[PDB]
Parts: sequence; structure tokens; C-alpha cells
Amino acid sequence: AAQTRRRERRAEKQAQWKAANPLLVGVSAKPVNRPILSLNRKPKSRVESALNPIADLTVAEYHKQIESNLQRIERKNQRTWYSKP
Amino acid sequence: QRIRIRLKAFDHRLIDQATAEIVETAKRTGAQVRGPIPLPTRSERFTVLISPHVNKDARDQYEIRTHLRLVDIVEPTEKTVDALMRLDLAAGVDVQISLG
Amino acid sequence: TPEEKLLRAIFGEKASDVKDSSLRVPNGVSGTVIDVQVFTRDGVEKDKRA
Amino acid sequence: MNKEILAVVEAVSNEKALPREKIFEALESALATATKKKYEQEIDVRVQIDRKSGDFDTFRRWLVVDEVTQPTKEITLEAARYEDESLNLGDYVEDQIESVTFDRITTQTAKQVIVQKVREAERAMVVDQFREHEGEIITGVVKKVNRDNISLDLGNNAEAVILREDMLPRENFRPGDRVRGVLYSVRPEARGAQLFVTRSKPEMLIELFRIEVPEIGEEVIEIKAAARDPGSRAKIAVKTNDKRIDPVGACVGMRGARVQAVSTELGGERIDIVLWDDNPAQFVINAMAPADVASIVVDEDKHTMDIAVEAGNLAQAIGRNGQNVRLASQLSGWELNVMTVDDLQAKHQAEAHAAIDTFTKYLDIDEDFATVLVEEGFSTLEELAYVPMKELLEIEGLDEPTVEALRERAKNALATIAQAQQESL
Amino acid sequence: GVLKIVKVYLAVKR
RNA sequence: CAUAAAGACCAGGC
RNA sequence: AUCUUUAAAAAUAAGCCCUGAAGAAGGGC
Repeated sequence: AAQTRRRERRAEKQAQWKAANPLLVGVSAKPVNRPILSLNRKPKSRVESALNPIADLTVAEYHKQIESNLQRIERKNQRTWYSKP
Repeated sequence: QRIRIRLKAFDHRLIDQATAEIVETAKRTGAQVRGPIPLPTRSERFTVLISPHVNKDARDQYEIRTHLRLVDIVEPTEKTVDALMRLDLAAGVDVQISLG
Repeated sequence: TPEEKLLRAIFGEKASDVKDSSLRVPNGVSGTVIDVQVFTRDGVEKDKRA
Repeated sequence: MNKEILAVVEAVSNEKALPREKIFEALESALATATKKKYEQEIDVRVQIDRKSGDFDTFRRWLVVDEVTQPTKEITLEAARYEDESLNLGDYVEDQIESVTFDRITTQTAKQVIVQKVREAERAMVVDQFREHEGEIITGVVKKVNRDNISLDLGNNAEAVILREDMLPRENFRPGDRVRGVLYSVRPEARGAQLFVTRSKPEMLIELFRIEVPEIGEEVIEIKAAARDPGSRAKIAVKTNDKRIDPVGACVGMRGARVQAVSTELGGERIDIVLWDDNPAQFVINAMAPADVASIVVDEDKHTMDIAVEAGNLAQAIGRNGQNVRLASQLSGWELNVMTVDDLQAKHQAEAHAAIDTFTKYLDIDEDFATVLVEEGFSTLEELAYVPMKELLEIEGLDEPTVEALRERAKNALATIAQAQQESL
Repeated sequence: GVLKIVKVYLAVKR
């Protein structure tokens, strides 16, 4: 806020450039604009299948079963069979 | 047993929406709904000048009226209480709840 | 390498776990085999076929 | 032998209510790949596996198309009508290959092709949660802080994570609290299930408006674009479906208050509620707020615009450190250039003499031509000299001949010079 | 290592 | 191309 | 306690200097 004052101190060095280059002005580059419109909305069907009361209590966590079933078999032959190949 | 729920709000759409959300939740989680009933709109005032000298502006001193409801529930399960726990209530509404 | 960690998430627990360092005949000597030894211990399942 | 791999693999399976119908295909692509290497031309095979007796029968597979591309592969349809008429174009005719045992060693490519299929099935149901909650607001209890990222607990030991640039720039953390987020765009990253929870991406602010404003859950108002700075300032664009509804008045509330509550949720987040227009030019005039726009020349074919502002509010039109011109150069979809009215005047005086000089590159007879350039421009060679009805009936006399002179010199000039310089080999 | 070690006597004609 | 350690003690050749 | 005419606008925050025309780019304390 306070600093960047030093380029407004150099406004004459800008003025000789505007005298030399009149067709150029202050510029602003331009990023990722294209998916920030589509991810701004479902509009409503995402909180219809998500539906702020009912579909966090009904559909809460569903890969929590598969992850407990996953490691426990390559764990299970070693912890089950025994260290004593 | 109760939980008892009493809600306070400034906007009527958020409290009608929110009570519809809580009653829909209590209907879906298998419990019974007691109420809800409304109560009178209590008015209030609090002078907020965001500006200098006192009353040269000739505009209102930011007055507002307040809506509030209440709803009860008897014999819930654990699905009800973690259901209302997982439910993200909106902001700008006050929740005066009970339990026992 | 991690590339054969990834395709040894595909092949096997014992598929590429081995590399050759077999005990051979020393350089220069060349004879015949006259005696072999058999020594095994009760626990870990002597092979068949065989 | 093995004779135990089927027992341990019916021990791993039926964990997501489908026991055998993934590992059918796992043994199909598993044993079908093994005979590719031992017979070295092109041999594609399929097996029929049965679980009851243990004996497995493989079957010869030949590709039925019309011509023979590479030899012996093609049954050449008229021969497929003889062995079984029910076999048609598109499927392969079954011939028996003699093999009946459990299998000879290898017997191990089975073991970690099973290890592969359980991991990608794990990936499938992790993608199934990644369908059920993208995008919601959910929140979790902090477990671990590993000095760049952090660990959450979303309930049933649902562990999540948050990056560094994915946060507000100065956040503090205590193990136990809960923070809300939208979730997210999927990386695996390694073999597991991680969930980057965001608070600095725009969808956090957007879904906070979705829970905060109930007219989004009623489809009364409609939000179009969102430009942010995760601790300083935001600009978000709304419209309404019915013209009587004010979406700005719906988004502010009483007294602040929706932008005040969602603002205090995200620190010192300034929120600009702005109306979306179907006009590309007027939505920028709304989006430069609180500036007072004098005039905008919209330049097509590059998505660029030029903005001039009168007096006093120049550093408020651009913003401190270019924030109004950057967020405004993020909301709309057209590049912005903010200047003065005198820099715009020198801009028109620069483009006029620039068009004159680029027409001095052409043949350029006497000063009356440049008077036509100042009066009627029509710059950049009249846009291929295609204008209607005598430049819409300008009067100097000279109805037929002189306009054919300027169109003749125009088309001949752009043809010769544009093929001389602009056209490449 | 893997797969085993066996003692083997070698007889070389000297 | 990489692995069979290091150290102790004894026997042996001259 | 027998008529009161189709619903309400918000930010006051980011330390000090050099190169550069830059509110493009980087450096220092």
C-alpha cells in the first residue's frame, strides 16, 4: 500500500516513455479464466444429490470399507500364517 | 429424551429454510417431530454511526427486528445426533440448543 | 528400480526377487563329483518332485 | 500345486459384494498375456475359467475380418459359416487348445496380478467417493502437521490433507479443530487415498455463498464468475433469472451481512457483489467498481479492451498493486488496459498517424487520401476493402470511378504486399 | 541367499 | 560384472 | 383492538529502499 510509491516518484521517466511509445499503456496479464465459470455452478443438482440436510447423513463415507479390506490381506497372510517360507 | 432446539435469526428466509432442514432431518433419521412453533418478532435498535458528527446525515440508525422459533424431539438415536452434528448450519442464525 | 517396483506390483512376490551368485567351481580346477550332502531341518517343508 | 492361491484369493475377495467377476477378467488378461511371448508372431488367446472342479480349459481365438492383413489370423468370413452359423462378424470362433492342469510355474504372475487388481479396485471405490462428494463442504479434525501439509479426520477415520499454496497465506493450526473445504480435483498421488482440502481456491468462497444464500438452493439468482485474492479482496458475479429480483440485494442481506459473515469466515476478505450482463462491454463497466468508467474501446480477435478513467480515482480504478485491474482482468474474459483520458487521446492520435504511416508504406498519392483517412477510417486496409454501398453513401461526387480506384489500389496493394511479406512458404 | 547351499566334494586327478 | 568380512589361534613350506 | 395497499446494500488490512516505463519482472533489510 505505502510502498510502490517510488514508481509514482518516477512518473517523468514514464512520461518520456509515453512521449516515445504512445501506443503502449499499462497492461495486465490474464490467467485461468475458462474453468472458473463452470466450477462456479452445478447450479443446484450437486446439493440435490448432496442436499445439505439429508445427503451427508445418508451418504457419508463409502470407500472406508474398501481401504480396511485392502491392506489387511497382505497383512493377513503374514500376521496369520506366521513368521515361521 | 430431549434435545430441545431454539433458533434465533435476523432474516426470515434463513430460519424458515433452516427449520425446514432440521424437520426434514428429524423425519429422515427415524425420529418424531415436536413442533415447530413461532414466537413474536422482538424489535431492537442499536445506533451505529460509521461516520463523523452525530445527526447531519438524516438517515436511519440501523434498526432491525428479530425472528425466532423453537422445535423439540423425543427419543432419538445416534444416527440423529451425528446426523445433526455432520449437518452444516448456515451463518447469521443463532442456535440455542438443549440436551438431556 | 521404481519402474520394476511398479511392474513388480504386477509380476510377483517371488518373480524378480533373485539374481545369480551361484557357488561354482574355482578357476583352474576341474574334477568330478564323488560325494554330495543332505542336511535338512524339521520346520520348513522339504520339497517333492524331486 | 496352488491349490492355495484360489483359497487365499477367495479369502481376499467378496469385500465389496462382488466375489468372482473382477478376477474372472483378471485371469483372462492374466493368462492371455502369458502365451503372447512364447509364440512369437501374433497369437491372441482367451480362456474359460471354472472355479468348481479346478480344471481350466483354454480356447483358440482367431480374428474374423474380411481381408487377411497379417497371415493365419483371419478366418475369412465364408469359412466361419461352416463350423458354427451362430458365429458372426465381430466375435471369434472357439477351437480347443490342449492344456489341463492348475498350471505349471510361473504360478506367481497370478499372485501380483491379484495384487494389482485389488489396488485398482480400491482406486475404483475411492473414485466412487470422489463422485459422491465433489463438490461439497465437509470438515474434519486435525491429526498431524508435517511442516508443509497437515492431516485431517473427516469422521470415520477419513483422512484428508491440505497443501501450502492451497491455504490462506497466514493460517494457524491446533491439533483438534475443524476447517471446511471443497474437494477438489483428483490426484492419487501414490498408492492410497489422499484428499487435498481447499480454502484458497474460488470454489470455497462459492460454496460458502451456496450455503449462505438460500436462493442458490432455489435457483432464483445465478452466479457466473469468481475472481479472488485469498486474504485481501474478491469479485464474484451474479445474475437473476426473473428480472424483478435484485441479485445484489439478495447477496448482501441485512445489515452487511452475508458478505460480512462469509468475509469473516475467510479473514479480511473483501467481497464485491457485481451484476452479470450479456453484453461483454458493460459487464466490464460493472466489474471495474468502484471506478467511474469514461469510455471503453473493445478490441476483438485477441480478447482485449482499453479503459479510460477521468480523474482522482485512477489508483482506485487500478487498485493498490494492480488489484482492481487484475481481479477485473480475471472476472470477465477480456484483457484490460487502464489509462487516462489524455493517454487515450494520445492513443487515438498515435493510431491515426500510425495507420497513415503504414499507408505510406503503400503507394500513397497526395494529401486528400490522408484526409479520407482522418475523416473515414476504416483502418487496416478497409478490412479487405469490403464495405457496402459507397461507404454507406458518402458524398464527394465520384460515384463509380474513384471508389473503384481505391478498391483497385486497395485489393492490389494487399494482394501484392501481403503475399510479399505476410504470406510464408 | 535364495534356493540353497549344499556341501559338494570335488575330486581332481593330480 | 558383483559377492564372498574383519580378526584370533593352530598347522605347514623354506 | 372491525382495513396500516404487493417486502431490506456491504470492504475502513498488508513494513522500508534499488534496477526498470511498468500496477511485466526480480533484488536487497
